[PDB]
Amino acid sequence: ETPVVFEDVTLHQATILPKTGTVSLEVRLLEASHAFEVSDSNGSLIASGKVYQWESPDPKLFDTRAAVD
Amino acid sequence: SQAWDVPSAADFPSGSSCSSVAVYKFDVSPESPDHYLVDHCIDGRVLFPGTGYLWLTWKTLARALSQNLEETPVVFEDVTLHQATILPKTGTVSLEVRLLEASHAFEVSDSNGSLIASGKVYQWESPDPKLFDTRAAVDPADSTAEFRLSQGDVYKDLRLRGYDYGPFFQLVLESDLEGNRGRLQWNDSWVSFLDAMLHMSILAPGQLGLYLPTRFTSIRIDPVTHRQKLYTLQDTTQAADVVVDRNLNTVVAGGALFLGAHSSVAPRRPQEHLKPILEKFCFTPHVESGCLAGNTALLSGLLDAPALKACVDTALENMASPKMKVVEVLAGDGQLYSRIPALLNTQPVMDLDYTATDRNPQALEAAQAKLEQLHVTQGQWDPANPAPADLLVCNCAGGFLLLHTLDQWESLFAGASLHLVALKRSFYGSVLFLCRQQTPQDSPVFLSVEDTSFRWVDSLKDILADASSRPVWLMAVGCSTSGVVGMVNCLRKEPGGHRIRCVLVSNLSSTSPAPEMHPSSSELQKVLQGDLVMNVYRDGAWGAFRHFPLEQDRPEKQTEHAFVNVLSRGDLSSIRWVCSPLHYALPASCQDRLCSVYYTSLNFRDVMLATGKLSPDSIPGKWLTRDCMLGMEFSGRDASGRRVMGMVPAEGLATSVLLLQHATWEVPSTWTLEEAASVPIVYTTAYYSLVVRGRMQPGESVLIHSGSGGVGQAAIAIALSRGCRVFTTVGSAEKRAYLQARFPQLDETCFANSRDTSFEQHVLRHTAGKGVDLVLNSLAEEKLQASVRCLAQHGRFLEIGKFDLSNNHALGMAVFLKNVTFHGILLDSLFEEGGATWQEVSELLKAGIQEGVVQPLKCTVFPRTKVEAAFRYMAQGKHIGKVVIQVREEEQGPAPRGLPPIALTGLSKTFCPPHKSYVITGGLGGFGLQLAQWLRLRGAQKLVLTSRSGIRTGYQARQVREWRRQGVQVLVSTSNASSLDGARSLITEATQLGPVGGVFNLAMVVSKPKYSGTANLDRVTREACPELDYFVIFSSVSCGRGNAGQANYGFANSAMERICEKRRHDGLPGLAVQWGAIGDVGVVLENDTVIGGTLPQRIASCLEVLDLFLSQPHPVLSSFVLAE
Amino acid sequence: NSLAEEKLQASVRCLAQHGRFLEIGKFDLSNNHALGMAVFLKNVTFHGILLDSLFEEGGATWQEVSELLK
Amino acid sequence: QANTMDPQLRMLLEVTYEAIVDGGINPASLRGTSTGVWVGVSSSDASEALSRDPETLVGYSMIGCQRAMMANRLSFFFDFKGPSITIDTACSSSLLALQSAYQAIRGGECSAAVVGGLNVLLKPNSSLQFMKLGMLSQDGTCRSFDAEGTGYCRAEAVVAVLLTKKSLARRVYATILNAGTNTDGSKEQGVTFPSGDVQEQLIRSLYAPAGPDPESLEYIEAHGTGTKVGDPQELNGIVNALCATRREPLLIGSTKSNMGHPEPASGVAALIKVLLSLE
Repeated sequence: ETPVVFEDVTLHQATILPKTGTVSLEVRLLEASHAFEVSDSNGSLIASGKVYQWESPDPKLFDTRAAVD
Repeated sequence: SQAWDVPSAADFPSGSSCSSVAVYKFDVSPESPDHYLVDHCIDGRVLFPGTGYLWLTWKTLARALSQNLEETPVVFEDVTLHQATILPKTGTVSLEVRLLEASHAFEVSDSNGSLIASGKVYQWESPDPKLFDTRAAVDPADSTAEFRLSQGDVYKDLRLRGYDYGPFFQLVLESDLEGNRGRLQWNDSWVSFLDAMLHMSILAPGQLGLYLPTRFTSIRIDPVTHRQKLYTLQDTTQAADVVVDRNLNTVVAGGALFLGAHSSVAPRRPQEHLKPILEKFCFTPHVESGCLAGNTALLSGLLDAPALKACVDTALENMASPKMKVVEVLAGDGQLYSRIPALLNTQPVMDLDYTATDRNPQALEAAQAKLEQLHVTQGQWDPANPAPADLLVCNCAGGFLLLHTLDQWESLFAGASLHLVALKRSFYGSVLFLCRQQTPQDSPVFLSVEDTSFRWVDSLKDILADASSRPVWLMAVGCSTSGVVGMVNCLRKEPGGHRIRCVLVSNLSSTSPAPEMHPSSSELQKVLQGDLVMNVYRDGAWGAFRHFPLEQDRPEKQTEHAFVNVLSRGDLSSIRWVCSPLHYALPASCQDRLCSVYYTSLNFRDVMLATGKLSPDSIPGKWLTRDCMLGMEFSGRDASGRRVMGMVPAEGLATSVLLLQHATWEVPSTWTLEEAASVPIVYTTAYYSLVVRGRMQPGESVLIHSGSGGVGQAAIAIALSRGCRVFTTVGSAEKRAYLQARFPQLDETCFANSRDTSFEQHVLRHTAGKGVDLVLNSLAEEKLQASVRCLAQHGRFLEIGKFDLSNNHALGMAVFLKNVTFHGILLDSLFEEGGATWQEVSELLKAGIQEGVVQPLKCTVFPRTKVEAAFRYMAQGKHIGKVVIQVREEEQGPAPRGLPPIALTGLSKTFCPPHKSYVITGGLGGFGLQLAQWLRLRGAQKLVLTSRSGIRTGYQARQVREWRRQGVQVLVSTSNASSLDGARSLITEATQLGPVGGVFNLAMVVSKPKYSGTANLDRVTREACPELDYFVIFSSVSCGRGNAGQANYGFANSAMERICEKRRHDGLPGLAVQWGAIGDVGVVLENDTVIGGTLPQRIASCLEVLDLFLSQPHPVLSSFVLAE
Repeated sequence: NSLAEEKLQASVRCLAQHGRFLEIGKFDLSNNHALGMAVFLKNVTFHGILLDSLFEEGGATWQEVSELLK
Repeated sequence: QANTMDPQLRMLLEVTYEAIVDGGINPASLRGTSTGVWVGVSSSDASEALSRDPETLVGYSMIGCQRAMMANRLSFFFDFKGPSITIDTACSSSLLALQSAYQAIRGGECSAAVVGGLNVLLKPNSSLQFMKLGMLSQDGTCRSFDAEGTGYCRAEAVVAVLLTKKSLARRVYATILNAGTNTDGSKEQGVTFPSGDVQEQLIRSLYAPAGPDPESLEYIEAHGTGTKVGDPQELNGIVNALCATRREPLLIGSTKSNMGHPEPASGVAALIKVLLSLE
């Protein structure tokens, strides 16, 4: 129900899942700034950008046309 | 009765743990611990300290850290404050702080999920105390002289500008005159201490108007060193040193230092419950005949124009006490119950018992909806006598009786033993009768008052033992300036003389042929029988002195000179024709540059400003008044008769204008003055952008947004001439049209949209994903961000538009790997300050013009009337080319050398010719200093300020010291005006600076500063001041309604009020002003009180009230604010 | 400028009005750091400068650079 | 110190005054008595609410929220120097408080008592737990007895009654003939399952050989939750114990259908409906 929009997202480090055990990932959300940011257990910077509900979702964006056969 | 705290729905856990979000609720009711906040009052609202958000956030940090505030030396960065929070007198407001612990980001929301504040915060790991070092130039052997600003001196100058800081926040103890050094008081509160630091920044010398914070760049607090930096005074209180370094833009205080704390302008929101009462003070005869006969215009049967109050008044001060029991018979029809509850409520010393009695219960029905609000005791009564007692009123359409029908009348009063107190005969047969029925008289005492010595004072202090000498009459036959009228009002309600029936008689013949004042004879009794409290006499009419309301119309003038400027930032219903300062004078110096306008054009800024979307803070140039700031393009003829077209740093929207050598061009034989009036800004803007700054070369590619627009069309034309690939974007179908027609070299590949981001796609197609060489952006947020992406490698971003810049938006710094270069382009920054760079821009116009490259844009032409509309039109992007205002039908066919005849309805604003000198006695006085400032702003270059000891205060040193740095010529004088030899010394002192055009008497101590000074100056001014424009004197309502304990202040004032009325009669300038309580810096505070049943006028109101008064006919006028 | 993060940010502030930012260093660019877009009211102009981009693309612009050396 | 008081306790302090004077006694006459206070309270929500913000929330909220105060502070103000006690047994409680006091009076200890029941619905999480155990009715109603019984519908109330020895009562609504409680042993069907076979026992312990004649019962007020499982279990064991008799023995009914299951207050809330009608 939440057609989303991202913007300027950056990924910083990636996460190396170990064969066993668990890894934790936290996501925090600044609802006025529309900002966001993903931390790992160690309080490291994993990912950051802007997200929000897309209000006027225009389906003409996902047209797979162009006229070159 | 009292309802209590019911834990709420949303009060218990509702997700899971988060050592990283906090909501803070703030109660400001006097009980709350956070009541201290009510002392952060600003412009009349209680706004949450910008500094507070920092505190909140800081707290929040340490929370997440499991630590307390004193252990978390914090660092902020790039903090922005967005809106501020308006705490209501009661109830609570909530503020949430959220914390991105890896990003180090943060952000403060309000209950409504609004953006309040944002930046970065974190624990400062290596807190270096050498940052808060407080060291000096050297050893200043400079104390006991020096000059510093007292805590009082400071928050006084602030509350002037708008900062109504309250006691808990007044932490600036002391301060260097320049605002660079000082002492801040510790409060055991960072919210305050920090905000005080801000104070100090705001406290530059010469910095005016209202300024809140908006950006900090790098706050840095370390409570560890802050403890050490702090100290204890002898007061036992605590404080530390604070330093401001506006070259480095850092403020430091104890353990906190700001770096880069930009702030910005806010609008003062007049609170229309403090709108002062403006009354005129004409003499009024008891024998007014032929009255009216001017009103072009039931309305006819009902005569409520001034001469109703004219007698109600007389009657009102004719009783000892300001309490009057009024009644009215035949009330339902002739409706007086609607008027006089307004005529009395007008005065500030009223105690009203009104009674509305009609024969039936029926007519008293439309009144239940009225008498309710009017507070009127209703009843039943029929004109046959029986009465179920100060004045009675009646409309037939020893107290007092007012009546109104529509000779036989004058013998129906002889029977009831009445004396016609008043008679107002209307041209149409409407006559007013006041009537006072007299109780036998007593021992009528008589004391004249013309002798300078004041001997009658031990004479009147003796007439206070006399038990009940009912008739006690003061008079003066000699001085046409006796100040009785004022003296009276003071004693007429001072305990001893309450019921004294303190009457008066005065001789003010205004023309030499107008004698007629002999007592003990015929007329001494004509006036004793009427018994009226106040009896004056001018050239043959027996009336008292009455206060009538003011005629209200913001005085206009017939001017050849005017310009137009929004009377209130944000609303175009207050756009008006303002008297231009060339209308007050034009020195040969500025004079050869004069030039008369036929067309003036709006440009985008003229709009965005008259709106309020763009701050005046983003306008280049240093500005005296940030007011008059609208209009930059025009066309007409210079004093050569020649035919020109040009630009102007501001005030362009006008009849007349002062050219700028380096930005005026000759308008071609082949160009209507209309078409011409569209070219300058637009192509200048275009060339500065494309050629000079972007270095656009032939056969390169360019994306020019909104070619529909004015700047667009020009941009396009120019880029075509060096024949480049054009890419323009446009809002409307019809705009594709126009452009296509006008520039034929345009394909359909050239056009993309502007309502949208679509154009990035469109530009990436026909670019082969290569991008464009230069972009000429003047577009929103996501849209600018998208224009940056159409950048080809090595390409250039030409940034005109100012919205995104103004809000310090972010730019993706990796666009810079495309070896791109990004251009901030404000033509304003050049232009006035007419450098080499600009001369280059001008000669691209000169050349471009002679090569056809540059051409007139379509014009939508508004008459000089519908100016408002012209704005709203350009407001809506519904145009193609320039919106232009025509001020002069241009001169026609066969070569017309002209001489213009312009009459214009121009509103009056007082302006000072810069060759005239202005003199203010008591000039270093709280209020004087302000009239000084205010005079300067309206353009005064030459000031003579008078004081007894000379300059003694720091805050006096400061003002004068500055005005000299601003280049105002200021002479502090020790000369007194109550001695003709001193007065001549003074007026002469001023004459050296230049012809005397202004004399304002503000000195006060009693009747030497005020009466004797006023008198002398009148003379000296007559003798040798042929260029005197203003002659003003400051009275006070002490002389008006009267003060108990200032009967001496009273005489002196009323006296000046005569000499003014003299000068008026004699065709000279003259003007006494009866002020109520004067506020921000008067003798009162040195602002919520109630002196004389009134309220301290905020000097700001006064000064603009003076504007109004200074351009009025009447000699004496009152201005005070109502209590309740 | 050829300097770190806070240090670049601080170099942007030493910009006089109308002044020009010559950006050589590539660290901050490479990480798409943010630039305070209101430095642009000072009528400042900001320059991304990679000599690499010319160099083998032996264009006109570069021939100009060479003859300043010569 | 009042804004940090649990509203139960607020309106308890009022009702139990409103209650004492309801029975023609001036409260003061009891000052210094060996009179006691028993409170049936299961949910002290207000207590947690004012115990989170460890800079915001003050230390004397606990003199105004800690469960013990539901009685201790009622004892305090009225000067009742006899037993001051709160009981928690879920829904039962208030009735079992009324049992506990009756017994204390009966055998010397006291001359009078304050029996109170309290339940206020502040935190939604509470209901949410209930719903996940299915005992809450989505319908949002107590179909007392009816077949359309999903679950019950939580409701709140502060109620209080004054017990006393007859030789001291200026007014008597009714007399207590007997009362006792047991506890559904260990049922195989889980802990939430109402054991009607045990409830049946409890109802016998207090009648036939050891108390009043099962034939004298005119009306029995049921728990009457409205559980698809509860209702039947209860009403069964009722007749299975009270009915070897003629006529339409016990006209039956539940206040919980009129208003909602007031949980630990249920017992005394019900008693009140009874006494009210009797009058």
